[PDB]
Amino acid sequence: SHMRILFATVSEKSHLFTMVPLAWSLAAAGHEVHVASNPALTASIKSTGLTAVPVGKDHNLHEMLTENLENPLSDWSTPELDRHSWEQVLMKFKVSVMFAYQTYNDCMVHELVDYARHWQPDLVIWDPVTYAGPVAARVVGAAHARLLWCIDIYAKMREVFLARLAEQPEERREDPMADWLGGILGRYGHTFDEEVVVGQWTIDQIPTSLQLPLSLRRVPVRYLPHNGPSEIPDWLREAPGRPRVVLTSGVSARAALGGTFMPVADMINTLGSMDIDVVAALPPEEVEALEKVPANTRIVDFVPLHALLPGASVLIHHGGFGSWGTALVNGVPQFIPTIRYADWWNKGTSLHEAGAGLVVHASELTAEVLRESVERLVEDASYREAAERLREENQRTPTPHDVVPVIEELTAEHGR
Amino acid sequence: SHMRILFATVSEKSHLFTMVPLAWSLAAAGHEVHVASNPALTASIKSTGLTAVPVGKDHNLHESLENPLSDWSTPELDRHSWEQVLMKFKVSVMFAYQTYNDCMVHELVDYARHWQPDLVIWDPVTYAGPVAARVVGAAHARLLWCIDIYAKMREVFLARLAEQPEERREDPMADWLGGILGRYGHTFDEEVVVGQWTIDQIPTSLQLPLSLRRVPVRYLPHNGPSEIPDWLREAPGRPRVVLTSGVSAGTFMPVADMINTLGSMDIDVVAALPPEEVEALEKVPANTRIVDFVPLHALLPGASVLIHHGGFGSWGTALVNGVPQFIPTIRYADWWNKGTSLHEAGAGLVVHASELTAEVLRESVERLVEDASYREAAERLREENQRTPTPHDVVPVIEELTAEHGR
Repeated sequence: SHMRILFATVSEKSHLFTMVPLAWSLAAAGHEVHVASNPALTASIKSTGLTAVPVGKDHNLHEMLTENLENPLSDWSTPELDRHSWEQVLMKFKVSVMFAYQTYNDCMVHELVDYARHWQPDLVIWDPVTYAGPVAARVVGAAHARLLWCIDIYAKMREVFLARLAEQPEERREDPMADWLGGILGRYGHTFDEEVVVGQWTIDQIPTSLQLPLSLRRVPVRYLPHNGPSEIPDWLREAPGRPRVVLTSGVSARAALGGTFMPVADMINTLGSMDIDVVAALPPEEVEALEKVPANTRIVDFVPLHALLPGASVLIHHGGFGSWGTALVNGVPQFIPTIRYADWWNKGTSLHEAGAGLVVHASELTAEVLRESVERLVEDASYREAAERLREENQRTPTPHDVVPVIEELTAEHGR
Repeated sequence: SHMRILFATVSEKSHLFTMVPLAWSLAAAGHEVHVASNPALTASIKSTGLTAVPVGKDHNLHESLENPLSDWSTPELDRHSWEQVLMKFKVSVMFAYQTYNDCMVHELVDYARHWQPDLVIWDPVTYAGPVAARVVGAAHARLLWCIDIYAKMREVFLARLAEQPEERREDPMADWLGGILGRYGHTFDEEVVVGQWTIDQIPTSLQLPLSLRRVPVRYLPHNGPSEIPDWLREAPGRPRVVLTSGVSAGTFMPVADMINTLGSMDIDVVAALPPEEVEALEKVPANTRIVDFVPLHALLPGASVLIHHGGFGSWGTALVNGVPQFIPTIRYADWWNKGTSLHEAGAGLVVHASELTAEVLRESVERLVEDASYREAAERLREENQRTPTPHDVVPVIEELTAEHGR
């Protein structure tokens, strides 16, 4: 019967939007669903229809990032024993905890624990780098599960870490994740456990065929596009004269694209010279950039990506899940010029190896590569066919609706 | 299989919010759900997480409320001659339904032709909805926020129509909607008035019995964009009394007089009030907190009384929280029925707005706080709601009915 369910996410709109269909599935089954994050994300939560719970204070991650992306210690794209000594994987955990996880989470973890103590959720569903979530859950005995937008490099890197940890003598064992999260749990009289790192189970929006196999309790769920507040405009109605090519700087990540590789304006100009229709979703920032707007190019601040991608031929993006997933469910071939940050590279590579799209490193992106890649995805039918196979795989996955009872049972099993 | 589902509502946020949980239930099952209304409501739709489709132009309804011809509170044969019920349909079509719908009906038909929804779910006075559905052969159903005075008055109307000689037959609803349908080459049918089926958020025990295909569904509060504030955490020292003007709100007792009465009582008061009635007050009593926004669903747990005009958001949210209601209201829409249904059940109190005095306000609140029979009856209705299938549970029913009745 009736549950209180707390969603927890770091203050990224892009992360939040991946959680909205599952949150609404649970609300639609009669459960109370509250979404907690830093105050900066309150307005975004409120536009999802879901109840927002602002917790703690805003953090400095964006200043830290812009003032300094892809270096070997931030590269979790190849989480394999073969490529990690103990000290390499330990160092990755040390730096990811210090720079990313603590910045994202420490600003709100105590306030989240407080809210959980007051509200007493039966279940906490957490974005996979929102480790404040399982801490708060554990303190109040709630069941808790990750909800994945990601190729699961996090749990896979953890597996590598634990294999190497087991090879060390007792005195040389160190775990930055256990120190950090165990420290916080200790202050509330609770123990650390490995389930705070990977959840009691994992609800996974990545199609099984493209996901890394792991020793987890895994609940596959269908990705349903939610790209933030949307309306269908009048101009959308007229189905497309020639191949439609869509380009997003993303939903975040706009303002951390290095600057140091091929500019937005150069990409627009390349696409401007092609026999296609271009729709470019660009932020006021990079909109000021451009001298001309090509004849074949329409520019938008907001577009409902899910409404735009039906019938489109190509989506060009940095590997964010909103874009990746929405193109996937529409069977649209993807071109992903990106970096080894988060799982973006894996998002590109997974499609590339399946023959459903193309990945290239952002640093290697030229007008010639852009043009040739788009041409190939338009002309070579093998791309659409492979994309269509992935579309069908998504379509066979149980919906949020279908997994509601599974989540209910798992909560009963693992919670208070 | 995967459906395109078009929600249609008149441009009232209060109506829209009643539809949001069912819309999201269907979206969560993998269906595409678009919500169409006049452009003024696009911002509200977008804050629900649902995809908005602006259609047509904004209307002049805003630019006399309780009078006998607008009173559908007692839709009974016994109280309606043919000419009385005919006149009610003539005036409701001319003044309310056409104003709400004619500004967007053609644009909605156009959108339906383009998008080809399998199913249209319509707010019960959004007759543009079933017109658009019928034109494209879609299944369609009403989603009710209301004690169903609309379908009940229609039943009275049809009983009296059948008593008339052929020459004296007249149907303002058929003329209006049949006229529009005719221009697109389609027939009028009675199902455009009551839907192919009715999805009903009113607990069965409080709803008027009708000859309809009826799918009960649990009301889940959605009161628009909400956040939980810090001050809510401190559970209540004494009876909490909540007062909403609603989304409306003046020749009867003013808001300022109500606040002053409640200000003198041994209670905590939370008053959700709009800009100009906030300026209205000289003092704010010590026991009174004033808010522009409060998430009613978060506010009403542990509250003792909700005072409101009979809007469904308030009514339903108090109902699911087991909170006794005091409804000083008028015979507009189903507001009076919302009050009287609770009154007869012993779960709250209704009074006509014109009879509201400081003495009646004080005494009614005291009774709902002190007499435990009110909380107990409210709690029974809470439990009745809780036994109703959720939007989640009725998704398959809606799928099957769409297959049965649609293309």
